Amino acid sequence: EVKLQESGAELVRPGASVKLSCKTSGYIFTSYWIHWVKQRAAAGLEWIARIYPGTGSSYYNVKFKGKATLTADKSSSTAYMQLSSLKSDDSAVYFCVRWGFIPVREDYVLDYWGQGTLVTVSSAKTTAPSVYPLAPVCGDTTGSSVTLGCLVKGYFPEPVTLTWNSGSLSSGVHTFPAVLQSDLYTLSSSVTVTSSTWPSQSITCNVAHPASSTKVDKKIEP
Amino acid sequence: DIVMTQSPLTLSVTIGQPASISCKSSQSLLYSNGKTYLSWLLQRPGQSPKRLIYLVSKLDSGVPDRFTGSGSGTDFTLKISRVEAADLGLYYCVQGTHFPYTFGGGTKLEILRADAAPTVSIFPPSSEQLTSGGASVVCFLNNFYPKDINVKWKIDGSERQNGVLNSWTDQDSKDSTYSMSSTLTLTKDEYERHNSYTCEATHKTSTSPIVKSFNRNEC
Ligand SMILES: O=C(O)CNC(=O)CCCP(=O)(O)OCc1ccc([N+](=O)[O-])cc1
Repeated sequence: EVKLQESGAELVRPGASVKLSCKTSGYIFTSYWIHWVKQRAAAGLEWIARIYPGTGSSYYNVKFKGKATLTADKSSSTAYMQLSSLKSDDSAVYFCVRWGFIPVREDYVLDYWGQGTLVTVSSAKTTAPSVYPLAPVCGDTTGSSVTLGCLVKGYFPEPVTLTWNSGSLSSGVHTFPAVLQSDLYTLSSSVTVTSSTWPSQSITCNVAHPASSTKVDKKIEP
Repeated sequence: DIVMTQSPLTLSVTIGQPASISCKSSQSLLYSNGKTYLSWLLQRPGQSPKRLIYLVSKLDSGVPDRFTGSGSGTDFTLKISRVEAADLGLYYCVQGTHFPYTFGGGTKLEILRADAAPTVSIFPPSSEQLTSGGASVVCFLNNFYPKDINVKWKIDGSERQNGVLNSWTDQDSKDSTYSMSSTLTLTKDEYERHNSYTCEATHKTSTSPIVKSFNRNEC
């Protein structure tokens, strides 16, 4: 079963270098080209380069010549992309792709994509978030159903993981995309349950921020 | 490099109806071996892209045949015979006839559903936050459609514009609505200096705006 497992999100300083990995499984590694694609939050996709692990033969988009360097480790079946001279505009999500085009055949096999590695190039320092419970005072819905919330603010870098009751509460929840303001992020989430569920039972907001080794649980009390 | 132009930039289609996207290249994509390397990708919200079509009209496996592609030279089209809620997302055409490979700009397909008014909720600051000398007033505006909405904050009747942090989700595939969060942050002492807080939403579903509000008094 083809799987392309990419490395974790990275916080990198400007001018520095990053080595992104793409561990593959489920097919003969040396037999297919691996491509690297960039996606910057602007619905834009850009082709960087490709490598044939069987020979180490690589092709680069001139825009990235110098910036990117592909390597492949035949023993561990892992392809790599090194990015250098980083600057803020290099912050994006980079994908490794087993595209599927077979040159000799000039035909196609199914494409498999890695999950993507989000790279944040900044000199901002890592900061743990403050988690606040949001219980209704007026805005609530009140009768029939009630909506609670969780505010996660002042953290860096992304991402943060937020769940309700460890994820057992999944319907009726909306987690809003983090917004960066002055080198710090803010994220919120709401959960709507019936009036009979809460306060009767416990509803907790679980927040994790691995960048800072933070894991907090906030119970929403009346 | 070959520029790939897609149109429309965005389209709203109702479920059950047909749709079509266009992609234009700055140069012919006809290769000397008689093949035209033009593919179509779909990237659903919070997912990696995934090809649907290769060589202008060949469909990948696991793909329902509601999707068909056609065109030649510089003109290409993706056609969906019948749109489903799952079609939501960004569509891209890419060319591999010319090096380096270049992608189109993208076309967002959004599902057009019946108008739905927001359910608005308001929350005062948490004791925990106030204890840190800060105060965030939060307003959630959930499950609405269309996406255009306008919210205003008012402290004791007057409009506050500074200190607002808004965030919208993308269209939910399950119900085709959007949700939005609006947080107004103040200092603890400025917060305690006022009485009523209000969140007002102006949206096409009504001529009179939805207003959620709370008075801070004591107790
Ligand atoms: O290389 C050349 O100059 C001539 N062209 C070719 O040999 C064929 C390229 C075919 P194709 O696989 O379609 O390449 C385009 C292409 C490749 C990778 C990709 N991707 O998203 O990973 C997107 C698009």
